[PDB]
Amino acid sequence: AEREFDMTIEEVTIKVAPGLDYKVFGFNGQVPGPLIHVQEGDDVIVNVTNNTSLPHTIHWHGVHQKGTWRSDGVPGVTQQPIEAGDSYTYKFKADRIGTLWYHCHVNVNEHVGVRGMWGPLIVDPKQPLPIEKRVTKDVIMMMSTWESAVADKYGEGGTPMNVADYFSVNAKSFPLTQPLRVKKGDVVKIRFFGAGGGIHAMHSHGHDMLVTHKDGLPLDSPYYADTVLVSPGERYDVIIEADNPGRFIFHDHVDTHVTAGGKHPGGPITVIEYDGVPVDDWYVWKDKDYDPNFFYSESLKQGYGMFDHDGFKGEF
Amino acid sequence: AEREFDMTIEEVTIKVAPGLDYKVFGFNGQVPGPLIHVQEGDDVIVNVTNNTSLPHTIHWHGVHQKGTWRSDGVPGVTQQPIEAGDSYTYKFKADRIGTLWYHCHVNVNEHVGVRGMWGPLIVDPKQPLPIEKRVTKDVIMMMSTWESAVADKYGEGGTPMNVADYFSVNAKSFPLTQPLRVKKGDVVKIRFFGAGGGIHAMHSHGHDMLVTHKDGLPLDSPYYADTVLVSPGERYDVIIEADNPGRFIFHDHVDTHVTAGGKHPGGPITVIEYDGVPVDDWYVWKDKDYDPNFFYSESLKQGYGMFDHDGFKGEF
Amino acid sequence: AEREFDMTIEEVTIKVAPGLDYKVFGFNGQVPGPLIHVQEGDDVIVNVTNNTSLPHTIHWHGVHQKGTWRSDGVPGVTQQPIEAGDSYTYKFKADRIGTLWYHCHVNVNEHVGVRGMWGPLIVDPKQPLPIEKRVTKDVIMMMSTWESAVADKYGEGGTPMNVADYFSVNAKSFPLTQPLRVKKGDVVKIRFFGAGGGIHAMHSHGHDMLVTHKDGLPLDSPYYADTVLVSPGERYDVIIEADNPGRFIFHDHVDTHVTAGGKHPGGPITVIEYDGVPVDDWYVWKDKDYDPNFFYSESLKQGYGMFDHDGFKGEFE
Ligand SMILES: [Cl-]
Ligand SMILES: [Cu+2]
Ligand SMILES: [Cu+2]
Ligand SMILES: [Cu+2]
Ligand SMILES: [Cu+2]
Ligand SMILES: [Cu+2]
Ligand SMILES: [Cu+2]
Ligand SMILES: [Cu+2]
Ligand SMILES: [Cu+2]
Ligand SMILES: [Cu+2]
Ligand SMILES: [Cu+2]
Ligand SMILES: [Cu+2]
Ligand SMILES: [Cu+2]
Ligand SMILES: [O-]
Ligand SMILES: [O-]
Ligand SMILES: [O-]
Ligand SMILES: [O]
Ligand SMILES: [O]
Ligand SMILES: [O]
Repeated sequence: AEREFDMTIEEVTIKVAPGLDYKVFGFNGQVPGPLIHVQEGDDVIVNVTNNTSLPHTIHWHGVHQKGTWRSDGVPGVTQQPIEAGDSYTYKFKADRIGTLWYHCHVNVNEHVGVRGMWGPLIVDPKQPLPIEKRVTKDVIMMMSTWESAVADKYGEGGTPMNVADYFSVNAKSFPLTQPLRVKKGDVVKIRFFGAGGGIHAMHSHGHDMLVTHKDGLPLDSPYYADTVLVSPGERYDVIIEADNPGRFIFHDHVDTHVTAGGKHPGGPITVIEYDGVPVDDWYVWKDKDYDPNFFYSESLKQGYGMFDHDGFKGEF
Repeated sequence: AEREFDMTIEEVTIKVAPGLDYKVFGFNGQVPGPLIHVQEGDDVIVNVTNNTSLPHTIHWHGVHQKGTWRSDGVPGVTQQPIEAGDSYTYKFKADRIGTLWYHCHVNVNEHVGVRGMWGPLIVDPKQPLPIEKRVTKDVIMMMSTWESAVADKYGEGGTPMNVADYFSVNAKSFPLTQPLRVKKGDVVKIRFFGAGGGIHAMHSHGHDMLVTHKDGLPLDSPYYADTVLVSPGERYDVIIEADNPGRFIFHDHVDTHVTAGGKHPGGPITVIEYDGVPVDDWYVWKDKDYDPNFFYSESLKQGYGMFDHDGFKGEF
Repeated sequence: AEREFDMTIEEVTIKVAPGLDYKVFGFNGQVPGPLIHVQEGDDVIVNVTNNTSLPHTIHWHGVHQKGTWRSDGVPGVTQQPIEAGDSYTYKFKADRIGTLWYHCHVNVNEHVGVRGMWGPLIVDPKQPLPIEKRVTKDVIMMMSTWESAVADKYGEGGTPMNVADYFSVNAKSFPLTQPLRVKKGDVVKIRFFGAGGGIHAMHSHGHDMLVTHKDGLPLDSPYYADTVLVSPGERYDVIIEADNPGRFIFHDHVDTHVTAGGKHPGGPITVIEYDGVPVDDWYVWKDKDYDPNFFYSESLKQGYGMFDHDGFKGEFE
C-alpha cells in the first residue's frame, strides 16, 4: 500500500538525566523520533519540514532505495541538504524487511551522536519467522551517548576531543528510564539499536536471549547469548522467554556506561519486572511513575503508520 | 549435588605490573576471585562475609536464578547491599551450563572495573560436545583494565573521565603474566572473559581457534577465527589444536592495550610454549618462574567446589 | 610454486588528510604496504631490508608458520629485531587460505597503530567458494586511525594518553579517499581489515553485505549485514551484488570516526558509484582525480606476485 507521513524537525530540549537537560533536533519534537511501522512492499512517502535553524536530511538506514537512490538522504551525494525552513519529500518502496532506522546524515557526528536525530523504522515481513509468530510483546531499545559540555549549544560535539559522560536507552539515563513490565509466559522480542556513537554490551539478568536477526535480517543460525554487543549502526533482534518471574535488571555491561556525569548508578539500565512479584520496601522503582510505551511496545501494536509518543517529546 | 562454601571480601593489594600495585576488593583476598567449578544441576550455597569498609553484593552472571531471583545479587533490585562487616548467603541451582562468572553489583564501574571483584564460575554440562571430550587442558583468561591514577584510592575510578592505562589477563600485565605451556597433540580449551570495562581482540599466533561457545552456550555453527573480540560481560570458548610446535605469542591485538603506563610492551600477552622447543638466550621468558595454575588449569582438574590460588592472593 | 619477494622498510611522509601529513615506516615506501598475492601451498620467501633508523620485524598474521615458527616475526620470541640497515629473510608455506595480512611486530602500539607498518596478504584457496567464483571485483579496505600530535615524531604515539583524531581507509581520510566504481551486474568482494587500533562499523548504503569469511576462513553459516564491525586484527570478507544503481555512500558508522581534526566530514568514507548514473553538478566527487586501484582492485587481477602502488606512496626526506 501507499503510506504517506508528514514529519517536522524541531529545536527542543529534553531531559536525559537528573542533572542533564539537552538541546536536540527532534523529529516531530521528540527523541526517539516517531515510530514508523510499515509492511514489506509498501510505498512510503515522507514529507519533511525543517523547523530548525540548521540544514538536515533524513537517511533511511537499511532501506535499499531500489530505483530511488535520490531519496537516500546523503547531502552532497544524493541530494542537497534540506535548509532551514524548507521542506523535502522522500519516496521509497519498503522492500527490505525487519528492524531498520532513520537518522540525519548532515553533520552526523553531532546531529546523530548527541542531537537525537534518529528513530525506528519497522518493516513487517509479509512472511515472518515462526519464532516471530509466538511473540506477545515487541520492544525497541535505542542506545546513545551524550556530551554534557555541549548540551545547550548546537554546533559542537561528537568529536574524539569531547567527553561522552552520559549514556541512555531511548534518550533517558537510569533512574529516568522505565521498567520492562512482563507477565509469566510472555514471548518478548527486543530490538537493539546502536543509534549513537558508542558500543553497548546489553546483558539480561535472569534470562538468555535468542539472537534471531542481524540488522533486521533473520539468521540462518540463531544463537543464544546473555550479553549482546551493539555498535554504531547495528541492530540485533532477540527473543526472551518470560518464564522466570522476579525483578531482573537489564543493562549495558560496559562499566563506564553505568554512570552519569561521573556518578553511579546511571545509564542504559532497565528492569524486567514480572507482574505479581511483591514489591519490596527498598525497591528502587517502588511507586514508579510508569510509562507502558517507553519502549514503543504499545505503539507497536497499533498497525501501520507513524506514531508519536508524548513521553519522548521535548520542550520548546 | 549440594555444594556449599564460604567466601569473604577483603581489602588487599595486588601487583598488576612492574611498578603498579593496586588496592582491590578481593574475593578471598585474591584477584581473580576463587574458581567455582560445579556440575549442571548442582545446588549451590555461598556464604559471603564482607570484611571491607564498603558495601558489596555478588551477582552470578549467566545464572538464571530460576525461582531464586532474590539471589541475583543486585542492590536495590533483588537485595539490600551486604554492609561492611555483615554476611549474606546466596542459594541457587546451577541449571545453566558453561563458562559463567560472578562479580560485585554495587558501584560496578569501580568495583568490577578496577577493584578486581570478579571470578570464574564453570558449570560442566551433562552432555559436553564431543570436542570438549578431547580436551587435555582447560584455560581461563579473564581480561580487565586498570587506571593507575586511582590505584591507591578506593571509592574513585571507572568513569569516562579516568584513563585506563594498564591492561591484563588474570590481573597481570606482561611480563608478569605466565606462559601457556602445552605439548604437541594437546587439545586446549580456552575460555575468554570480558571481566573489566574494556574490549579485547584476542589473537593466537601460529594457530586458528575454533569458536565453540558464546556466553557458555554451544554454537550450532561454530567458526574458526585467529582473532576473537571479547567485550564487557561476554565469554567466548575456543579450541586450539596444539599441533604446531614453536613459541607463539597470544595477545590482545588492540594496539593501545599492549602498553603499561605508556611503555611497550605490556598488557594481555602470553606465549604458547611447546615442550621440547629449544630455548634461545634472547627469549624474553627463558628464565620464567613458572606458575602452572596461572590460568586455573590445574584447579580445573581437581573436582567440584571452590578453589583459591596463592598466586592470585593480595597483601593485607 | 616458490615465490620470492624483496621488500624494504623506508621512512616516508604520507598525506592522510587535507593538512595532515604523517611520518610513517612504509613497506616499500608506501602505506598500505604492497599487496602480496599467492596461491594456497606456495612457498613464500620474503627478503626484508630495513632502510629506517629503528628496528622492525614483519609478522605474518594468519600464517600458521607450520614448522617455521622462527619466521613468525616476533622480537624476543621468535627472533631478534631487524636493526637499522640490516636485512632478514622470512620463509613460510602459504598453507592457510584467505584474507591475511602482515605488519611490524616491534613497538606495535606505535608502528602498527600510527606508522602504517602493515599490508595485505591474499592467499587464493585451491577450492574457492562457489560465490567467490562469481566475483567480478575484489576490494581491499584496511582501516586505521591517526594521532595528529605525533605526526612528525617517530618514537611517540599509540598510547591511551594520545588522542586519535583522524581516521582512514587505506591511509586516506575523506575526501582524499577514492570512490568504489561499479556497474550493474558486478559482484563485489570486499575484504575489511582492522589494521589499526580502532573499531570500525562499516556500513554500505543501498545494499546488504553477505558476510562470507571471518579472518579469511569461510563461514559455514554466512549471514547478511548492512553494518559490519571490524576490530583490531580481524578481517571480514563480504559479497555485495551490485544490482541497485545509484551513488551510495559506504562508511564507518562510528560517529566520531567521520571527522578529521575535529571537523566533518572526513574519515573512512567512500561512495559506491554506479557507472550508469548521471553526475549532478553538486555531487561532492564530480571530476574526482580518480585512482582505480585505491582498493587494490586492479592489482588483484594481475596475477600472483607482489604489487606496489604509487597511489599509496609517500615522500622521502
Ligand atoms: Cl551501472
Ligand atoms: Cu541534522
Ligand atoms: Cu546509519
Ligand atoms: Cu545507511
Ligand atoms: Cu548485571
Ligand atoms: Cu563491591
Ligand atoms: Cu555481569
Ligand atoms: Cu548478569
Ligand atoms: Cu601478534
Ligand atoms: Cu616497526
Ligand atoms: Cu596481527
Ligand atoms: Cu598474528
Ligand atoms: Cu550512512
Ligand atoms: O553485570
Ligand atoms: O599482532
Ligand atoms: O549512517
Ligand atoms: O547510514
Ligand atoms: O551481570
Ligand atoms: O599478530
